[PDB]
Amino acid sequence: VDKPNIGIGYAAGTGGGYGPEGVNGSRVFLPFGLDPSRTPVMGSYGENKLAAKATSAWYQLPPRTPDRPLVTVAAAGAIWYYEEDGSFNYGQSLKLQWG
Amino acid sequence: ELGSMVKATVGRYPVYTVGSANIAALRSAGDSCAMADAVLVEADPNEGM
Amino acid sequence: SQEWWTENLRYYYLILPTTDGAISRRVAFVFTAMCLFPSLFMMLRRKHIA
Amino acid sequence: SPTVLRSARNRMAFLSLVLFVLAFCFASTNGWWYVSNFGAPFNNSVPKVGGVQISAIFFALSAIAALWAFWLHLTRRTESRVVDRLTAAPIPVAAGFMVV
Amino acid sequence: EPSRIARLIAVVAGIAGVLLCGLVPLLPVEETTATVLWPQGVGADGNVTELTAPLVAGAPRALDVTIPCRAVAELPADGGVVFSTNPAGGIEAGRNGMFIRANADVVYVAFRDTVAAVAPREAVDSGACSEIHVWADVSAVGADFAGIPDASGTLPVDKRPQVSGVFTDLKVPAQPGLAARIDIDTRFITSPTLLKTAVMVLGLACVIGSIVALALLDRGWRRRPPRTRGRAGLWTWI
Amino acid sequence: AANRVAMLTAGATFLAAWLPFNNGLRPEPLIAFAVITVWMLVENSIGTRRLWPAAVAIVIAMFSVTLAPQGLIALAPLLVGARAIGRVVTARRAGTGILASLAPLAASVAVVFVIIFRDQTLATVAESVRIKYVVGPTIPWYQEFLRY
Amino acid sequence: NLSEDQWFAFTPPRVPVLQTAQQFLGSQTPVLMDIATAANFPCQRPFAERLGVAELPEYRIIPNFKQMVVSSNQWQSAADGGPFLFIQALLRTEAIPTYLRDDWYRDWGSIERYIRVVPQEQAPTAAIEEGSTRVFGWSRGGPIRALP
Ligand SMILES: [Ca+2]
Repeated sequence: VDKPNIGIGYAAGTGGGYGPEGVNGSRVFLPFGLDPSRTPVMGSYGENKLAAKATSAWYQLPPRTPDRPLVTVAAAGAIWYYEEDGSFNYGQSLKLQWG
Repeated sequence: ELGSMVKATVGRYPVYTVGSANIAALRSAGDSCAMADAVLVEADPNEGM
Repeated sequence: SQEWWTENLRYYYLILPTTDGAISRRVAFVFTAMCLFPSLFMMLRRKHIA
Repeated sequence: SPTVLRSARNRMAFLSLVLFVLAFCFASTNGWWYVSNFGAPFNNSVPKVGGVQISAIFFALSAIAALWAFWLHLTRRTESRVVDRLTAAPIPVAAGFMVV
Repeated sequence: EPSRIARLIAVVAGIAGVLLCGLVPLLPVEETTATVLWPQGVGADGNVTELTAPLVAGAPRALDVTIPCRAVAELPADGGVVFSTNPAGGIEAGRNGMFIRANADVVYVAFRDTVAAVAPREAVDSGACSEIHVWADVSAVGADFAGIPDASGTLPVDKRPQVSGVFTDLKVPAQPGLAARIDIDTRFITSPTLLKTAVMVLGLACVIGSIVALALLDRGWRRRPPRTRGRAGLWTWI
Repeated sequence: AANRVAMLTAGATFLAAWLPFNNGLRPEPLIAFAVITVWMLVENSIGTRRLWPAAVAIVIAMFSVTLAPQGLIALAPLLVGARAIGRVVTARRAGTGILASLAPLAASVAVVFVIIFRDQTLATVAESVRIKYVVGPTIPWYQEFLRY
Repeated sequence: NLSEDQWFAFTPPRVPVLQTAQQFLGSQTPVLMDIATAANFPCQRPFAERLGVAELPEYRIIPNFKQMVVSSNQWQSAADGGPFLFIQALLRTEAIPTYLRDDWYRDWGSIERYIRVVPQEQAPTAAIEEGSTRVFGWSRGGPIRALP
């Protein structure tokens, strides 16, 4: 009670290290139980002097149904997103473009 | 301190509130779980890729 | 900055056993409160102490 | 004073309060700030007379004083003489203790 | 007359109610024991099988081990672990386990962090230590080897292991000297005996008897009020 | 009680003091009831001079002390109203005696020994309290202002 | 940006299947519900301790991040006697992506699957072989190992 309660934690393995070879190389630990034999990865840490940019390859969405109302990705970094009411978080640019 | 709960329950319905769980438990006579019905989980998160 | 509604800090720092609030740094306040409060409650009851 | 607080119960309660205040006072280290802390007796730990602290002694005395006040409360006694010796100027002694 | 019998009862059931209630926390109970043994398991083909027993109290109250060595410590020319009490792959496995290692030259019986006995492996396989006793009860913590001139130890009582299973790396089927015995600390699982229950109900009926006798004793000193309360009123119902 | 504005404010203050604190499975919803039901029984014993209300009040206070460490608040209405109970007791020293009117008041305090040690022994409660002291977060008495 | 810490990664997009958290972990799977998330899940069964031994949970239910790291990892630590004593030495964690039904901005908590370090093929549960004694009310043979 005479000092602040400083702590930190991670969920299960989100924030881990290395793992086996993936699909496009990427010996990185995929959390949540994502199979690395079916999951490519991309990352901008290490190329800190290049202003990295990238665009995906038109992943095909299934027919609409009210039972799967989400499209989800994994982030692992600092990303710019809007909060519930206006407020921001610095991060970096990541968006999803329909079509 | 009563409106800050009655409004939070009437608004935001269903979505999930500590009052909506109790209302559902009253209506269902006590065989409807409170938060295991709102939370949606995803087993095998590589079959949705 | 220490806005006015954070005045309990001055007494929170006093009950911690550190160099800030030590054996000697408590007398100035406790011998004022302990001599002020019962004297107030006694001046309220009695109106002629002669 | 024994001429302004005429009931022994009130003076015993005030003596208990003084002892409790001393017990609260003696429940911390004896550290000074930068170089006045060079050589102080208990500059790093709560004072102990061996196993038991000094705040515990004053608390065990305040509890006994409060029990004496409660016993003078129940039986409605006000003319006690030992409390006339004990509760004569208890603030000067409580301040001289800390000063010394 | 109820003016004297009640005065007698309010004492003979008050003092007895204090006595029969103050001697409650001392009367006997019946607590249950719980002992995990080992082998207990033919396993895959004929060997012994590890066990999982996650005690909640942490340490048990008795940890007899006494494994054999001359025909048992046959790890493949370099041993990792013999009879750990925690899985070697845990986050803090050896920090609070037992971990009789083999180390390919010294067979040391570890503990929380401390080593409790050391023997040269080339001399411990050849049939010098017929026992590897690892007794770890509440009064003593020792790891005697029974046959080496100086292979023995003793630790402070606060170096008791944490038992969350029995995990070995041996392949011996079953030995006439291989064993293990863990006494779980089931001290909170008592159940009241017949004497304790009888005394409880007796000392709980004496209290009620004394209070009823006091109520009947108050019949002569009850100040009867003049019944001047009134009714509720509107603005209190609202 | 017949003041139409001194009852509405009592209800409003009771609501404003009960809603933020006592809704869950804490023992306070019961300690706050035991305190007032010991107060009313002590007041019923002081006036209308009787001792069995002041004997059931001790049983209720003993049931309230073994709810939580903060449960000994239920003893305050028994300690502040002890001189008046002594006054209604010493009015019977001629009639029945100070023993026949304090033995029932002393056998009621001895129900904690049945409430606590009904399943476990003394050596078990001692070890439980020792563990809870050596392990968990407990702050001393001289840091009471930490609550406020 | 070119700063040292301003980076990110990503992963192919996935549209989940979203099975609710009641058909997934029913009323028979032993789960470890933390101190905060035990009143919101009243139909799940917490893992049962019996005769000193405990049965190993299969999932864990966690409060939000700030509540977790200050109330669940500190209260139930292995250095204080919590359920982590035998869970950190026998089980590995894995995360599960969970979402509220319509509050996509809410950090309701998380769920963790437990994978045994030693598979249950070998190392099955142990037979307890219980008995009974008649100890008195003052024995206290030896203290308990509660000091980390
Ligand atoms: Ca960058």
